[PDB]
Amino acid sequence: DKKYSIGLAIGTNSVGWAVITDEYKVPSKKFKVLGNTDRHSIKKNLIGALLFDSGETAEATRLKRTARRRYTRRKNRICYLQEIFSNEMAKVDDSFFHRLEESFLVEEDKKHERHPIFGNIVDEVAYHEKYPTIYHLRKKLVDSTDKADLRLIYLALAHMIKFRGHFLIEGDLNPDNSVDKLFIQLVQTYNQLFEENPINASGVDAKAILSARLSKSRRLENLIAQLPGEKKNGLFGNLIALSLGLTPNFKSNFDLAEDAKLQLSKDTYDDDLDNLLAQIGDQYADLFLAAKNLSDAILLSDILRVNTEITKAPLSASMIKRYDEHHQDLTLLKALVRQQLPEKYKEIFFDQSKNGYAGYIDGGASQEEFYKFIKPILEKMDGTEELLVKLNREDLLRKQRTFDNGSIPHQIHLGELHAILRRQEDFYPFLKDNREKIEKILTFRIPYYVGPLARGNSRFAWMTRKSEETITPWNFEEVVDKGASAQSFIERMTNFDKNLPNEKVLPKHSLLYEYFTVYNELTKVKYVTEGMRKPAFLSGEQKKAIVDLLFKTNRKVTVKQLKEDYFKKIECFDSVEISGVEDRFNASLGTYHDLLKIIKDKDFLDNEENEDILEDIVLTLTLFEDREMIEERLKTYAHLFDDKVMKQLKRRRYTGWGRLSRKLINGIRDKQSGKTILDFLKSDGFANRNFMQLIHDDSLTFKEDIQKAQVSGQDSLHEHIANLAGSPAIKKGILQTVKVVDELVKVMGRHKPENIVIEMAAIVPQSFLKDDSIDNSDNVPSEEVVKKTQRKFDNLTKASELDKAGFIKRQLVETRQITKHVAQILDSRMNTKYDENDKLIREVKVITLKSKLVSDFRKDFQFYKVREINNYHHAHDAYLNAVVGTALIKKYPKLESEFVYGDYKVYDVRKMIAKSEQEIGKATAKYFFYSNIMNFFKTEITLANGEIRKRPLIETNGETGEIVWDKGRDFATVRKVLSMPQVNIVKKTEVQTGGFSKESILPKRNSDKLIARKKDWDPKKYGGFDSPTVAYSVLVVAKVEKGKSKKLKSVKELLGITIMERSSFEKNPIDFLEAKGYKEVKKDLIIKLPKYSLFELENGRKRMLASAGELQKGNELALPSKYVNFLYLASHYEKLKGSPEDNEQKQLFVEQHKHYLDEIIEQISEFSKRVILADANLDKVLSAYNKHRDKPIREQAENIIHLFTLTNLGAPAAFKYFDTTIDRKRYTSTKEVLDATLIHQSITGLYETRIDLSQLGGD
RNA sequence: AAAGAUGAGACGCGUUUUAGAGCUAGAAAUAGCAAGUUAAAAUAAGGCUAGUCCGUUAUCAACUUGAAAAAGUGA
DNA sequence: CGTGATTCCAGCGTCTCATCGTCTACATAG
DNA sequence: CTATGTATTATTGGAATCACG
Ligand SMILES: [K+]
Ligand SMILES: [K+]
Ligand SMILES: [K+]
Ligand SMILES: [K+]
Ligand SMILES: [K+]
Ligand SMILES: [K+]
Ligand SMILES: [K+]
Ligand SMILES: [K+]
Ligand SMILES: [K+]
Ligand SMILES: [K+]
Repeated sequence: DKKYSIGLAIGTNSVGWAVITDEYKVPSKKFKVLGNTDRHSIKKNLIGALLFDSGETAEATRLKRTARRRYTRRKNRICYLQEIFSNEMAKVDDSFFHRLEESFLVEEDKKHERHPIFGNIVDEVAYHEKYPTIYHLRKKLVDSTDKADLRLIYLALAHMIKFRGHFLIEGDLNPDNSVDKLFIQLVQTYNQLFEENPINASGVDAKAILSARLSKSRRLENLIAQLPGEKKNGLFGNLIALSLGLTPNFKSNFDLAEDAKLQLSKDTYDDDLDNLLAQIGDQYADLFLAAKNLSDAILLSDILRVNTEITKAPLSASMIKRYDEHHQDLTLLKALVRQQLPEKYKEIFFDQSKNGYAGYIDGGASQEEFYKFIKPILEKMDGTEELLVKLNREDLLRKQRTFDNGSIPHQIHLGELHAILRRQEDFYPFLKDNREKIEKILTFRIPYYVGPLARGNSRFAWMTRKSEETITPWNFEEVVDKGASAQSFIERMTNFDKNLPNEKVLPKHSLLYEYFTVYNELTKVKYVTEGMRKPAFLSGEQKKAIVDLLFKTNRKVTVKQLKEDYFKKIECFDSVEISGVEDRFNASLGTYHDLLKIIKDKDFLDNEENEDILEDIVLTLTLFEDREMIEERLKTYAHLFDDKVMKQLKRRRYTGWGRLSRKLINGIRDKQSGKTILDFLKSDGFANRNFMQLIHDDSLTFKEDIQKAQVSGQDSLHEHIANLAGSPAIKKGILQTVKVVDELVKVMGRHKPENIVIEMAAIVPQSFLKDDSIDNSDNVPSEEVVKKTQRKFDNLTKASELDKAGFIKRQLVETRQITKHVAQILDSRMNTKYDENDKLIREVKVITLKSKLVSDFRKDFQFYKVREINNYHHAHDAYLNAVVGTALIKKYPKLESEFVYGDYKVYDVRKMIAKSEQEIGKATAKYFFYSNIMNFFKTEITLANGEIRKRPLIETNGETGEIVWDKGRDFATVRKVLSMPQVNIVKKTEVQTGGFSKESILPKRNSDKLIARKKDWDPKKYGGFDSPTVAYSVLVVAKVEKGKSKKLKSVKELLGITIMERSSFEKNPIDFLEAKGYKEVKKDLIIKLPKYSLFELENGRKRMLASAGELQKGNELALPSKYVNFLYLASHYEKLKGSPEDNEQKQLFVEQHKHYLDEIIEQISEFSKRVILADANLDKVLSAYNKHRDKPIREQAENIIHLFTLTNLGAPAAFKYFDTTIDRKRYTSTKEVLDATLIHQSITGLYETRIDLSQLGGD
């Protein structure tokens, strides 16, 4: 337990781990076995792999949460409507709302009459005859002037309020702006603005061209083609694009330097148009407004298919048109089918199982499915021409409520609602008094920047209230503080400072932040003239003069300006040499110049007084995006500026946030000096310390205060991992990796390893770079051959040394940053002590390897992997990672800085790359000359052609002399390790969480498996759910009554506690089980069993718990290494990137060892007979193997790779041997595992607790 | 620039039970014909903290001391 | 009654907002 | 190493049914 290394392979569903020693060998130990078994210890190799289900994202959970909120709020608005109608409805029908609430119940459970609207059969039939759909009643109430029944009024208004349409269009809308007329007026406006360049709209059918249901760009192409001499990218073309909904840029048409993209749907369009008009002039506003009108026209013409002058209800009229055409076409279709195809009539109009009209109306068939089913039937008959035209138009036998009604904006429903209220407020005073209340109920939306209207019990809410009361759609503006809420909406998701976790970060365009950047860059600027002797820092006076004379007069400050406008003008230097800045100063004072342009008061900007004002203004311009809220917030400073300045300030807006808070820049001060960070940046004697120096100076209290303020935690590992940027699945993997490393360190007596290697899921000679991609005579094809992608062409025509070092690095370094974070976590956990110079003592080196390294190693030295055989390949990948990484760092220690985490010296490879010498390059201190850091592993290397260079058997480090790779002794070690059959494969047991059951609301069925959707909704009458998800099973040992005599009988069985049942069972298990039917339960014998709990039965047969009523295969099939390599080589039969002679040798090995095939089959059968127990499936598999014995070896090997599904760990799965389909043999009973041996495994599986369940019993 | 991650506000369907008096013929399970497009209510059971809030992400071998939280146990 | 074999099946589309980090290249520092 | 700046797709448990003992 002294000197060892750990190799790790982190994945989305698995973490492979391995422990290696000095000689790249995997140790083995005797681990104690706890429990009541006859085995008290077991032998374990220190190598394995942890398997686990994928980590899920929160997307589905959030979508269901928002759906819940939307259903709640829709119910609430309907309740508001009923509350408004309460008293007058009670005067009309005291039980109308009651019946509308008990509509779902059956008549047995109904407390009032079964007819909802009128409470008697005659009036109900009369209403359904007079108004066949709700839209007929909507149109009638819109158009008629007669007094109407208050109940029908409520029904129409409630249908509109319950389903109100989208809110994607801002402002009011009317069918007055419905395509030819608005196109004509747009053309008139364009020709008015552009007299000299008029456009001809004659013969250009705008309605048909712009309303053809096709893509937008295609409609634009069609319309532009109708205008000769005009282009899609022209001004009129851009207007047609803006009207169609595309995003055109008017930067080319009006000759601009900024890119002003305009889209009508975006919320910024109001401000975007004002921006463009500030660049082009207000005389074009009319034009863009006409364009918007045209867009409205297109949308409304696509939605409304009726004349908008005959009725004020165009949408209801279009729905009634749908209904009438449906009626007529169904009559015609029934007649035609009765006449021509009479045998299909029953199938079409009575078989809900078929996708005919019967399955289209009463079955689950969709409109698309019905069209696909009935198109050939229409084609076979006569008189179906118009029906087929309507079918190909997706307009045949349509329903009123369909998937595309998502186009309807809330303005249309609101117009119809307002029309009804206008018509009926003449007869009902309460309607006239509450008209705006009802319209507000329909229109009101909680702004996205407000969030949930909570009162201190929602972790999602940030809204703040002006008064603490109930919030209604009518008092929202008075109770909710929209300003503070939209401030929090942004500040919840803004980063805090890395040094101060309690202080919000500054805006990026903050004057304080820009001063910080400028001064931090300016302190480190040095200058030398011919007179002076040494580089000199800029004093505080010099920095102040440079800031006042250059940064406050220019937007960008160049080094030429620093030399001429200051060192020459002020210091009177004719020649100055400036370092610390190359061509120009990266930092600049942009917001300073912007505000100087806007307010035109330099003394206001330079007075360190108005700062807090200016800062706040910039904050207001960044924090908020709504113009009205920006105005409301800047109203406090209105008295400081002119109203013109106030408007120009409103129009200015910024985006972006910095990395440092206001406190660190200017808040905290050094104790003895009393100066902030910016004060030291303005003047720090002759040291001119910068941010990093200041916060990391032990002679200042900045460092100590930063360490104190780091009281956000004292922080949890789960929190550090959770806060990382990445997918939740890889984060689950990282947490499992850290826990595995902790357990492995504890296994070695808390001894820390030497290294930890982590890996996360020939034109140019292969001696230089093993690039086998699309992009890929000596180094390159010779010049004579050249005479006879861009990177590909450059490498081909390159006919190096620096590119060789670049290859060395590209073959080596891991650019992915999540791996850097994993390395930092492991390193900070391992290395915690500091030396005499207070620098970290890296006892453990954390190495990061690319998967390409171990992949190439496997392919070069024939340690092939076959992922379909078993799960060992993860552990093998971890072991190979350990081996390759440790050997690689021992061979070339100078490359530490490239792949080992930590601040180390970056001495590079240009020195290590030898000269053109090869024979002396291996003797000199230059590390090596050939450009593959993986060449020292081979005994011979081939720079293409036939010139084979040779390497020694033993490879060592040149300087230290430590042996790094004995080619005679280490490859055999790797082979023996990869051949070990005992590998610790542990499937992470997990309690099942999530949705209670299957979301499908099933019909009524006489089955106890049905789950009531409400307490009182007996599923035998109302249907319900089935298929619950078992959170975990429970081993119960108790007695149940039996027979009519209720005699107690001892039992031992598995009860599946569902996710819905979990909290009730955990609150009191005894009462839960007794309610389930068990009596006298041994509470101490209750065993909780999560999914994938492991049992061992007879002859080593293992099973994992899939649920309380199903099991999964629990054994691994350890196939010998020779069969694995044979399967790899035989299944490929493709060029293995190796020399054609090596390919021929591998093909000859494949053909010489064909008998292996049979042996593999045998190896499967012996396994299945022992463990799988799928007699019919195994017999079918054997017959299929004997059937295709004449097939080529490659295809037989591929289908054997397929065969391994029968023996894999986990859930059974169907597979195929050629064309033979083997269905899954499932273990539909968990009765056996009640008497087997339960195995509780630690995360590595090295620690076990075995419980003989046969001991448990009530006799 | 997009992806992804996270949060917020909305829209449209889907599904369930009920209401849409089916008629005629026979001793009759039933048969023939007619009809079908719409609505109401629910949309995780529910919780208390009673909000126009929350309820499907993350985390979880065994054992021991343990209000609980945390550690400790085994070549 | 039970066990094995064999089917069958599983809520999903659309839009509007916002923030974050990925990702290399220099330069200053720890 | 770190901090700051400029530059689109299957899977697998529940449920039922049917043969067969
Ligand atoms: K979520
Ligand atoms: K959804
Ligand atoms: K609810
Ligand atoms: K889980
Ligand atoms: K849990
Ligand atoms: K929509
Ligand atoms: K909805
Ligand atoms: K008859
Ligand atoms: K659901
Ligand atoms: K486990």
